Amino acid sequence: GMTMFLHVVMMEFDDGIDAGFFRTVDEYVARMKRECDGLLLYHFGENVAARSQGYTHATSSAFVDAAAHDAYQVCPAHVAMKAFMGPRIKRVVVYDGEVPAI
Amino acid sequence: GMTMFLHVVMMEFDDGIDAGFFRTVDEYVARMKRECDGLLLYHFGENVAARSQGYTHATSSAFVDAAAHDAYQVCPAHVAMKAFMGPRIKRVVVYDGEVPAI
Ligand SMILES: [Cl-]
Repeated sequence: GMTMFLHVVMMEFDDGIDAGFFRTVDEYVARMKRECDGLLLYHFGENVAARSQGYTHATSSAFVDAAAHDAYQVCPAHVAMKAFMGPRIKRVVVYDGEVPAI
Repeated sequence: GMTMFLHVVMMEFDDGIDAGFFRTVDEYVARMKRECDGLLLYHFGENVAARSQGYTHATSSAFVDAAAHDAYQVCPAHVAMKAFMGPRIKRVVVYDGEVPAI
């Protein structure tokens, strides 16, 4: 298709998180492309920008379209990840939008 | 390559921006896409996320690798783009990261 839907979730976590937290997140990340439809990209990692503003990590994702991102809401890997990460997240900021493919 | 460098700049603009501001943005961006190398994606658009935190627009971009993003930072047409937009930007936050290629 000529476009895709980008969804980027920037996050600042509690200071208590450990390597274990990230190990479990990565396990949810792994389930995601297996389990959700229309997912082109799905990654969780460290923010290396200078002007990160305290947001140290992000989930970055691209879907074939906004409807695939809508369905991702009940993707069980995602419902589960959200429930897992939620209590440890201090702040988030999100960018969603349609962008050219590639 | 297996990975690409993602670069997302979220922005809120000043209340007093002029009527054709976004068209001028698009002009600088177009000139920049003509002149600067190693871009896999570059889009300036509206942020449609509910959790936008008031960051109404973003630039989203992907480069072949970190070196290509490094060359873009110093691309004269990119520098010009920043000189125009900077004074109209009220708030900015940035995500950079290496992510799986699409
Ligand atoms: Cl203006």
